[PDB]
Amino acid sequence: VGATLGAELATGLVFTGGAGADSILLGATTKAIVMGAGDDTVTVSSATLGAGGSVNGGDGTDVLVANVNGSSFSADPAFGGFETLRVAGAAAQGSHNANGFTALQLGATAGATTFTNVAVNVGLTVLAAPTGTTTVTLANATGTSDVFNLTLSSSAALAAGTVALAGVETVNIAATDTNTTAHVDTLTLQATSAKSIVVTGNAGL
Amino acid sequence: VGATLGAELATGLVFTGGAGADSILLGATTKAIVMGAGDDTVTVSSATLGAGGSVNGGDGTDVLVANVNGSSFSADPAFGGFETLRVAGAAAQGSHNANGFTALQLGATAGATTFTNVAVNVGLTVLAAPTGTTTVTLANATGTSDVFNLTLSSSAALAAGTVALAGVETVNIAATDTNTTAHVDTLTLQATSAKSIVVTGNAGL
Ligand SMILES: [Ca+2]
Ligand SMILES: [Ca+2]
Ligand SMILES: [Ca+2]
Ligand SMILES: [Ca+2]
Ligand SMILES: [Ca+2]
Ligand SMILES: [Ca+2]
Ligand SMILES: [Ca+2]
Ligand SMILES: [Ca+2]
Ligand SMILES: [Ca+2]
Ligand SMILES: [Ca+2]
Ligand SMILES: [Ca+2]
Ligand SMILES: [Ca+2]
Ligand SMILES: [Ca+2]
Ligand SMILES: [Ca+2]
Repeated sequence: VGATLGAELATGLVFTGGAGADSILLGATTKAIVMGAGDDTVTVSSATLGAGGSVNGGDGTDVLVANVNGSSFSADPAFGGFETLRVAGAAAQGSHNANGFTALQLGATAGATTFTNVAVNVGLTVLAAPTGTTTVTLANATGTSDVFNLTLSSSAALAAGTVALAGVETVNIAATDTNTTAHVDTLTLQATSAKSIVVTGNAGL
Repeated sequence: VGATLGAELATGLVFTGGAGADSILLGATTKAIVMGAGDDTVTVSSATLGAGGSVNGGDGTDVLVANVNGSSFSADPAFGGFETLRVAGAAAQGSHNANGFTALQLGATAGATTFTNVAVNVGLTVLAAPTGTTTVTLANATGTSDVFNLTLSSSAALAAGTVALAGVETVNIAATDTNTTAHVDTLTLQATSAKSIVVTGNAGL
């Protein structure tokens, strides 16, 4: 099933995952971290690693969590095998390069956070109340049939805050409740060229 | 065989290559440039494109020439299908992200130029005298069996200048003459952990 360690590993410390959702916190690591198969999750406290100093998500859909002031994980060959970029943590903030990720997530944050170079058919899922305006800017917004999939996904009432979607024509919102007891989510949308808004889900908005 | 256009295209202007080595100069392009098959070459005058605003090298081994103050082409999804990164031009200079390229080239430059995040088995070929110290820093220099392949390749005597290869243990230099008439190349190497230097080729060093 996997193992999760809530404490940030030593910069000197090697970690090896297996099948199943393993989950750790890394700092400026000096060692070659492997995550194995299954849907894994590494949270980084610093954007670039050290010495050398790598982390491979391995097979499966793996989440990389940026607890940092900006990221560009696609550029760094130190990170590989990740599919989802989540911006969440007490230091999580600022401009984040979405390039090369197939999904996006957002949690509690230190301040306003921006996703750049977001490819087509890439959706954002918000999982907890962030701080400050969340801007999404697509790889190419210029067309007139631009579709974005926003998801809100929580057990309790979620105050998603402001998300800005400049140049998107159809905005799809899923409001998702993870438990059996009903709630109502809240969102400021700023989508000045949206012609359609479609809401799906099983919670209020 | 291909076509080559030495003038920089209009930012509004669409270009389509075929098979064979086509070759152009781009600025902050607004359009979707395709290069087709064969070994193509785009020179860019500005690091990020515009509007949107893309250039795909297509099939084959294609060169991207950075006539700019720094690059990170791997990060930008606007560029794709390139295999070789060359730093050459009257504005070419500064820090350049080698990530995702399988070969490197260097020509005449505006000033000191640095290749970062250079993967293993990636070699540099210098084609003309650059300006200022050329630093190569590898993706991972930390091991004790590090091999780098430097090539010097010119018709006439080539003053390669200073190249710095911190953390490389075996430095291989090819000194290559492209014509039948003999010459002697010059190089300052700064390789403070090299145990071996091997020189091959058909010109003097
Ligand atoms: Ca695993
Ligand atoms: Ca995995
Ligand atoms: Ca994977
Ligand atoms: Ca990556
Ligand atoms: Ca609920
Ligand atoms: Ca649009
Ligand atoms: Ca819009
Ligand atoms: Ca071509
Ligand atoms: Ca090509
Ligand atoms: Ca590329
Ligand atoms: Ca190609
Ligand atoms: Ca000669
Ligand atoms: Ca070394
Ligand atoms: Ca050395």
